[PDB]
Amino acid sequence: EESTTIDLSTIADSLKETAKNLVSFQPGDNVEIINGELNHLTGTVSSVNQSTIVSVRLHSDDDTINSETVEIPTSDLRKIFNVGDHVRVIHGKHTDDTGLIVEVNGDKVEFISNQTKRTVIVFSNYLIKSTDSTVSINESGRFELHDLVQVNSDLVGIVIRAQKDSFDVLC
Amino acid sequence: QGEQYQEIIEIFGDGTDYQWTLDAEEEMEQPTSLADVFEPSELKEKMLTDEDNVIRVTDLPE
Amino acid sequence: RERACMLCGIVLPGRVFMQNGCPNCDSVLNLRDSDQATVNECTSSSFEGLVAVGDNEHSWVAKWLRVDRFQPGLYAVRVDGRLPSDIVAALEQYGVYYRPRDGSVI
Amino acid sequence: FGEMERDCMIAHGAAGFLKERLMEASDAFRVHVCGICGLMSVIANLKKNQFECRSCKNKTNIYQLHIPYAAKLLFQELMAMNIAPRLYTERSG
Amino acid sequence: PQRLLIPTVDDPG
Amino acid sequence: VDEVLENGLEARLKLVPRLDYGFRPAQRLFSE
Amino acid sequence: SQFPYSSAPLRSVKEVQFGLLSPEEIRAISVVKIEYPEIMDESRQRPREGGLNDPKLGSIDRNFKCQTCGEGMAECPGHFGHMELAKPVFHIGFIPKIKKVCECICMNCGKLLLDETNPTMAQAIRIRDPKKRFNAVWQLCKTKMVCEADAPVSRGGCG
Amino acid sequence: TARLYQHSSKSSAEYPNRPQLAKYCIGLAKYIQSPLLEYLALDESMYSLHIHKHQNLLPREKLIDAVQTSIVDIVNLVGVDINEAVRAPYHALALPYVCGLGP
Amino acid sequence: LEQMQDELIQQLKLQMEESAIRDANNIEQGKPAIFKLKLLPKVKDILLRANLADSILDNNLLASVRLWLEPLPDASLPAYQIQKVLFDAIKSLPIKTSHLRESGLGKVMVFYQKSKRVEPNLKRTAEKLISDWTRPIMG
Amino acid sequence: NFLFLRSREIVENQGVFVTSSNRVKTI
Ligand SMILES: [Zn+2]
Ligand SMILES: [Zn+2]
Ligand SMILES: [Zn+2]
Ligand SMILES: [Zn+2]
Repeated sequence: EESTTIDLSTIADSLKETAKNLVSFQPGDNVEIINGELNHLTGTVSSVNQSTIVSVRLHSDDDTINSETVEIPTSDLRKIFNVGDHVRVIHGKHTDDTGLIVEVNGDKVEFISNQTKRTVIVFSNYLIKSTDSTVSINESGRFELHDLVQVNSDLVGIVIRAQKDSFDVLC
Repeated sequence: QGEQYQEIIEIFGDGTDYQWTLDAEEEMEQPTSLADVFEPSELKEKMLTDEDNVIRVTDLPE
Repeated sequence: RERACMLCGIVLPGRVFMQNGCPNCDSVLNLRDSDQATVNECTSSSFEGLVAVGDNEHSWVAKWLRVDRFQPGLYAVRVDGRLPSDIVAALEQYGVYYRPRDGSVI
Repeated sequence: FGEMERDCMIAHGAAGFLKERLMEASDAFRVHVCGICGLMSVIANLKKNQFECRSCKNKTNIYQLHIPYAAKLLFQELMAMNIAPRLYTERSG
Repeated sequence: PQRLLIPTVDDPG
Repeated sequence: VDEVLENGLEARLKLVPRLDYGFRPAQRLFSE
Repeated sequence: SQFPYSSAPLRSVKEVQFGLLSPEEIRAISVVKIEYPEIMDESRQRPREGGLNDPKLGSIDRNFKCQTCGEGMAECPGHFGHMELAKPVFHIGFIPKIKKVCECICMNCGKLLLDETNPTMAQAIRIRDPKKRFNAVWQLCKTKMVCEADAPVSRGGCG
Repeated sequence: TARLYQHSSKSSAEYPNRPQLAKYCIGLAKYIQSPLLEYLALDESMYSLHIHKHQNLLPREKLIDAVQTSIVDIVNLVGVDINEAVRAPYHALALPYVCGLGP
Repeated sequence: LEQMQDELIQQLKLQMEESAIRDANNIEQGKPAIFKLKLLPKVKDILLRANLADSILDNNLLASVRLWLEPLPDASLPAYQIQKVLFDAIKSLPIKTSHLRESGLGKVMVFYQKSKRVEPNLKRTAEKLISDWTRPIMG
Repeated sequence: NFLFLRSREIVENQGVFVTSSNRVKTI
């Protein structure tokens, strides 16, 4: 059709649907409110009931407000990602990558990875605050841990650490 | 019957008291930039960034 | 093989519509005096909710489905497909307003 | 080794023999327990040498126990019925 | 109409 | 979906061919 | 010395604390959500993910390894999943206890029908044993068949 | 190049119903038919080959630049048939290394 | 007895109106609505009290209930807690045609039924309440 | 002639260090 996705309406709708369905919440998560009378307020998730009602304790300069729990629908909550927090990718090409947040450019979040140890830019909808990686490398590659792998014609080594799409080899 | 129809209209309204609110809700419900459609790390691999157009339009060896 | 007439909501075999027409909608669709074209456009074989009515006059169900002025028989709650614009305009020429039974209009 | 034989070994006072019969000559199993929640929910990768209780979100307060496999099965069946048997390695008072 | 056709007490069960 | 048949049971579609030209071959644009 | 080495210290069990599992705890200790009734993917091995035989729940096969802990069949203890119910249901073992608690409190404002002002209630409070305490409180508040809007001064009762 | 070709996902997609040894034989035959294009098909994997004994003492960018300049020299020595590269994606691997062009 | 309850309910009505005005002004001044949430526990406790239903219907507290349920002009819906508490109170009280005529809650109920940002459970409860209120009119 | 050995105290490479067999004595 001589064009690069000239049509992007249905694609945008698919993006909206995937973004809405992919969000999952946990207790203690810092969230922000988009609509309603409580718009532009920060709070911490206290408890989760079913998948549409989330009790959130709001944070504000007034002490009497900070001791109240409010149940808020999940459709009006956006996750808050602070710089320097361990986060694990939910879904995408960089799935199961963990690291520390470096730059928060609103919708897009940049973080230094733990496995590849390089900066990766992934949308904020694909991040969950997981303080530890605990990544299992089973059912991947062609190499178990501590395998004696032939690197090339005259090079050999032993796999020291294993990753989703890379390996560490000791010659 | 007409009188109870008028009574129903009085009790429940014709909707015009909040039809404009409904129209505003439908307007805000309705809404392209490739930077927001796919990840930058996927845009870069597909050569879809602005820098790739700059490289492709500039009259110099790449 | 059975089809559900879009206008009146009755359900009859497609060959019955072709040979004898719709017994109720014949006054405005002329289905008895028409080709398979009007049978196909005004009756749909895909439907749901088979309804049998015995007494049209006193049945609240018949009033709710707007079929209390029609012949008793097989009726469908929902019919896939709508009447075309030209047939709607022809009905408006006759002074009869068409309310779709597809469920999408309410 | 039925219950009456167990009572006879109790009457003899031979605790070590009873423990060896019921563990080493039978279903001896090793599990890991969180030091906070006391549940058998630790995900241990021994060759990777990484332990983690995801619920309590801790990686350091984790112990290993030697228990019968039937005891592990009993605790898991109790957990399936929403009961929480928590195993702690210290007393409180 | 459609709203007026709601069921009453005297309608058949 | 290039075309929707009026019957509704079938529809003509635009697809990527899978042929070996003389267990299925990988999809690829038809090479004349 | 029949078990592979582990850096976790070896201790014995000194206390067993019983209790109920909270929905938050059930979701937190779970490793996968179960939502697909079909056991097998396509009747061609490799069981469906999100099903009742998900490979993250554990491995019971010689040649396969658990996808959660990475251990073999001999070492993997198994892992739990969860299943969100569309509507809450009674636990069959606690229904009489639920009934007795319902008798003990008020169905509208979640408060006990009697307060410590009654000396018998205070004596029922004093006993340390939870079973006997519940028994005494239940024996008292079962008779009381009306929430008190004011003190028998409002105790918060809805009346 | 055959041992890396047999594991490549491109080969697996090309011949889904064939085993690894068949892909090894296809890689050997392709190497006999055109060594240059077989080296080009490795993409990032051609920097891991045994090029020089002391190639590990160089920085990665230096080795990549040396390999790329060698490929540019050899490809411009050989030449690229533009119509075949437009039609056959296998032969289009040498087009980015043409003098004045790039990826 | 009943007069004291009427006076207390009228005082609650004035407090609710004052809180609604304060929250609307704060929203117009760029501040979240907090006064309604603060007043919500006392209103909930009063509404859950069954014997005060006659006094509530006498003092027409449903007008202020409608005022709280009325969306603000910025097209922002009230907090879900307020809507849930008011819907539960409406279910718990026997609202008649005369009280609806006095309060005019039917307009807001129709708005909630037609709106899409409202939760579907609240939509179904609004449909049920509208059907129950239309029931005595036709028989 | 190289032996790949696993050790507890060398945490630098998870215990894996390479030595020739001529350098070691068996216990
Ligand atoms: Zn008809
Ligand atoms: Zn724990
Ligand atoms: Zn496991
Ligand atoms: Zn009460």
